[PDB]
Amino acid sequence: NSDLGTWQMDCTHLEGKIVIVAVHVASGFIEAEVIPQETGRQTALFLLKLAGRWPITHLHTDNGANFASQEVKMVAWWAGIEHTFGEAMNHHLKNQIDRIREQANSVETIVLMAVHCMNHKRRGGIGDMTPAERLINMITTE
Amino acid sequence: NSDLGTWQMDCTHLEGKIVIVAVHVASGFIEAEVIPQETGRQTALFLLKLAGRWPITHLHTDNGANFASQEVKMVAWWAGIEHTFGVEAMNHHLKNQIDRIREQANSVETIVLMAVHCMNHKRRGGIGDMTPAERLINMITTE
Amino acid sequence: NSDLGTWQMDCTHLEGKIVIVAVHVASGFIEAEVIPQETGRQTALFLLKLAGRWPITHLHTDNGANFASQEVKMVAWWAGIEHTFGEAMNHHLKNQIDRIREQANSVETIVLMAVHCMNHKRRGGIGDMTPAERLINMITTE
Amino acid sequence: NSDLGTWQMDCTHLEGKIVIVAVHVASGFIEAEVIPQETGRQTALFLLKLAGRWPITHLHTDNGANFASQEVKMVAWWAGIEHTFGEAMNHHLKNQIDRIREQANSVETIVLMAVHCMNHKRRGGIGDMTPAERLINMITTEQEIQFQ
Amino acid sequence: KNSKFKNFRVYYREGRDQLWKGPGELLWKGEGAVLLKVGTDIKVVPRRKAKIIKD
Repeated sequence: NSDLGTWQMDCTHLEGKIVIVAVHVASGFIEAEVIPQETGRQTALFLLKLAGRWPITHLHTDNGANFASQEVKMVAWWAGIEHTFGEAMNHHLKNQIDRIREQANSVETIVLMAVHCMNHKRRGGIGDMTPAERLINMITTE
Repeated sequence: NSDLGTWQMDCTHLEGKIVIVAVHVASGFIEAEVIPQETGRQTALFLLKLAGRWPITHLHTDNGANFASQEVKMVAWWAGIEHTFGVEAMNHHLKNQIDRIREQANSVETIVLMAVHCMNHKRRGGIGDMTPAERLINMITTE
Repeated sequence: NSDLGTWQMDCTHLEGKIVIVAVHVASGFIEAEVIPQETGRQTALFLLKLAGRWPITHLHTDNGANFASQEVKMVAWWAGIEHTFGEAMNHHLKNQIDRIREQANSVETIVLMAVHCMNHKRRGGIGDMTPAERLINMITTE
Repeated sequence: NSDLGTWQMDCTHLEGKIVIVAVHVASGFIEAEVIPQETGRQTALFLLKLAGRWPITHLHTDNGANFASQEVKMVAWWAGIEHTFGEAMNHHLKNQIDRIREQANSVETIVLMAVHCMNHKRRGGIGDMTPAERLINMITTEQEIQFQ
Repeated sequence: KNSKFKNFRVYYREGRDQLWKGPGELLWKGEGAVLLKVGTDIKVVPRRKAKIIKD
């Protein structure tokens, strides 16, 4: 069981381009964008932006330039965000991209639409509330 | 009419770079980043990247990259933004925080981030203990 | 985002009567009255009336006989003010009159009626803060 | 009495002039000026000027042809100040002026000059608020209660 | 927020004289009064005869 602080992320490719995704395990919030290179810099940069916005108190990833990354340590320290060695939500990401593929050209605009949709598409699982409405709630509940 | 979702955008130049800021008016919650060309497509992806997370109702700005930009036109039509009647100093405060903390990290891109964290998650109040990140959720999650 | 005690004194007429005005620059709060004539006395005397209640350190102002009154200077030092970098507010108080413009017969009363309403027109650049509710919060944190 | 919205309007004479006065019962915030005539028009026009800036709600007066006019009726209601008909921080008004009387000629200018000195002069310690600074500490404290 | 401040000092000023009545602890919960704990003794007071201050 997670909590309102724990998050996870990974970087899959998307039609040539590389994409770093990060989802708040507690609800089903997906935050993602595209990064020009799978470096240690770009990863830590996606963390810095994340932490200044949401209440992240426990990150989680696999391993390599994303994980260990001196930048990702120098950034996790600055924001008190820990790390765990080491989810399958990018399979949804892609599944939602083709499903909406013709709306805009670039991948740099497709993955943005995909999230806007996975954050704002209600369902059940004890909740009418959209994936966004869950997070904005867990944050207030606390 | 709105009093929960009107956000305000504008752009600055910092250490010979362009910084885009989006401040939720009735809550002073910041969101800033360094966009390469100060062109209609970067303003659009920003606006969008933003709109797909917080229930942004309305928006406001000057003209040029923000509004003539049909790229923004489409991306504001798609999600449902809007711009009408209503000074921006958040840049001044954002630049300040950066100033005070410029030493911390080399990259301007990385420092506008640090400063954005340091403003949001930093409770100065105004008849309320809470940081703007908490001021936001308070309203945004009030109904 | 301006400074705690930096005011700005306007001077306009309406319906025929002179209306001195004083806007707390950073909270937009306003102060106004229907002074008899544009004499130095009336401006100095009004400037003496802000200082009695609010912290006034600086003062943007027209370079007419506004500051060009021997008397205002005489009062500038007595309290501790200056002169610096100086028509929304007047034109706001003016639009505010035109709407409540029936309640009271006169200007002497309506320009004051107006100011009551303007100090409690809830729109706030951050938080519900009205112009009045704005300076008081400004001052306390001092 | 010390209801945070309570203000009292005494009316006087000084040097042949007429000095209207208003005290914030819970602190010491004196507000005063010279009114060319002792009349409701003036007393309404003053209460209004007072109503338009302080979180006032109770005006305690002492029932005289002045503060019982229709002019002060309209204003009071219009701003929502329930009136209740019936010298200290109005006595030292005449006093503290004498220790100013020379600084400027007119009673007008002199009574205003008086409220300045009067409003910014601290009291003792361990709660060392001047009149003015304390008023804001009292108003703001109400708000600091919040609606959590 | 669940954790109220308590940096408030409230001296219950009634009217029998102008003798400041030792700043009690505020903990009011209502409207027509002012419940205030002094040491251990909790004292509800009619709004009109109370005075709260901060810091």
